Amino acid sequence: MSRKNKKIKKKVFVDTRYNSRIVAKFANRMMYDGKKSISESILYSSIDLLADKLEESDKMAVFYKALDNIKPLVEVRSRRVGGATYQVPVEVREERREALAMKWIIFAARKSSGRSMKEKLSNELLNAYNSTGAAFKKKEDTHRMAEANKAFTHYRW
Amino acid sequence: MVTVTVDKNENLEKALKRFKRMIEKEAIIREWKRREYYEKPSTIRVKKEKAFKRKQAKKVRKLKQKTNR
Amino acid sequence: MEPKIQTVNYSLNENEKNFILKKLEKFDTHIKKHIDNLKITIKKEHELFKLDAHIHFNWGKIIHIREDGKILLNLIDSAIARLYKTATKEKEKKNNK
Amino acid sequence: PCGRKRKLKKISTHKRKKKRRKNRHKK
Amino acid sequence: KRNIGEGNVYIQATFNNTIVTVSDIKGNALAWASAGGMGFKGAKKSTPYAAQITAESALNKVRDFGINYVHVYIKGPGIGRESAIRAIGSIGMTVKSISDITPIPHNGCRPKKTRRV
RNA sequence: AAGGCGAACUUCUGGGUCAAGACUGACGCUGAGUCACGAAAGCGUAGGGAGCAAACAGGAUUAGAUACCCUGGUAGUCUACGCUGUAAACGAUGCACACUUGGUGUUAACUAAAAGUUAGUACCGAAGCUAACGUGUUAAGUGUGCCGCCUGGGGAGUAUG
RNA sequence: GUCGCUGUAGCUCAGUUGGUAGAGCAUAGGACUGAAAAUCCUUGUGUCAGGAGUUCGAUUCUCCUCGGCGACACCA
Repeated sequence: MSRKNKKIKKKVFVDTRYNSRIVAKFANRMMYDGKKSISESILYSSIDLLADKLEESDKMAVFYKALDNIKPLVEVRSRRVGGATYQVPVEVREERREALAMKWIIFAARKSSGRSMKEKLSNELLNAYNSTGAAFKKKEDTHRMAEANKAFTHYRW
Repeated sequence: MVTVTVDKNENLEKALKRFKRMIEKEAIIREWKRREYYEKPSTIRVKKEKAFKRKQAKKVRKLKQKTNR
Repeated sequence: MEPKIQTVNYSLNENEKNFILKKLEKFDTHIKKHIDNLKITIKKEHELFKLDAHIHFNWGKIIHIREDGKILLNLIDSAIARLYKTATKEKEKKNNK
Repeated sequence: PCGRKRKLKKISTHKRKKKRRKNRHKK
Repeated sequence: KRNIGEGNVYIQATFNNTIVTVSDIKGNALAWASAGGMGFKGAKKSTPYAAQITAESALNKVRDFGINYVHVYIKGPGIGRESAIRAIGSIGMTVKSISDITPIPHNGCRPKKTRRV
């Protein structure tokens, strides 16, 4: 209720391999059990494997584009007026965009069938790069579910 | 029969702003929402009673606030 | 779910036990499909009985009722009637649409 | 007024009217 | 394949549905569309967005009747009647007049009774 | 007078208000029985019946729904005549007269009009009154005339006539 | 015996004068409500009854059957 939350930490723009905040955030979302080193190693190895499965030098480029292929635009939030619940569409914010994307890739990769760690996650990452797989399917499902219910778009309060 | 003739160079936006305003100044929509379904003359009279009482209390209230200040 | 009748400092006549059951079949036509548990605690403390009924609803509502009386049959009648009425009231709360 | 007294009168009137309706058409 | 040039567009916008008819100046109907026909159902049928879609679909139905010159007629209290006119404008077909034919009785035909007696 | 009375016109017809503007000269007030009128619903006879709508039917909500909601729908709602004479028929305050500070609107008349008066009609409010709420020149204030009505609650506006 | 026809998703129904295998209901999953409902969304469900021929290829075009049809005429 007392809004305007305190300024986020935001200071962890990982100064290890890329000086990029988005990789750090992805590793953090990856974490189980409180094991940052394990997450960092898995993510680094997996993105390397992706960059040599697509054989480009710049790994930032392919990683970022495979993220942006899943970052959504409009999502469904439920409100209710007059004892009637309506699933109104609403435009997400950019931070929530990265969050939803990373969550979707992570869930699909974890629940997929694979042999090993970076194996599962690199495979899922290139599927996203090629705009196909569970993560992209979920993203497009959310997109056009919101679009199939655009009538209530005038409820944005 | 409320009309708004649209000129050759006139813009659609203000055209239907004029339409909306003179509709509201004919009170067509309020009349229709009033005639949607029947009301006892008793309850018309009573709601007018109560509306005027609310108006009087609100005015006395407003003047009290003005003098209190 | 089926109701849990507990007692403290007292001994259950089978008459009063199946009396309680006979008062509780009122729930399993209307309310049973809406509740998690229904507990009925009897206590005998001051030459009198103290009854605590308790119900949990599937939508997060909790109903409690405490009563005292002198005669177990009368106390059970009043307390179970109050419990059933309050449960009906909450069900209607939610189903009013 | 509290209105309980008016309610009492109302239920009395209903019972009396019901009695008369019951005993109508009887002869 | 015919050319009319002039025409009328009737729009009924009630609390439940929106119906858009495209007709001659004489009034003979060329085509029509409705929110119920546009796939909506339930409360969607009366939102302004559905009114916009219904109207523009109705006009797209009649793109090739050689008309660019319409009189708009409106009745009903529906929320998005302005949206219906706005979409008619957005399609590019120019309007020459906007009217209302909402029937206002002189106190006849006692209306329905209230809800929740 | 109350119930009540709102598209337009005519005919028939009731009542009120003001005045120097003359006449009668207390011819008045109230009124037990009695008589007349009396919303809506209902009844009899004969018409009419668009819309609305008890009863009733179907569809939903619900454990059930003889209801609230939805789709239909017969009386009734309307007209003429003859009955019924009941309402929270209320201002929950009977009628009439003689008096008792003001404020703010409003209707009609007299005045060319303002400005004021008179007869109404609303809000606020001094004193007074009131158990309190409130009332307060349209008293529930100060006085009286006459009529109606009340004497703890239930039984009971019942039983019986 | 004859005439008019059909058989396509679990059901109903399209199917284009030949190059699609789908529409609605239902099934299963996600989301929504407190559940049941109703949206909303995904998702399966085929030698298109069988065979021959026509076509470069055939649910479709023809023909021959299989099973089920509706309707008509005889019935010693």
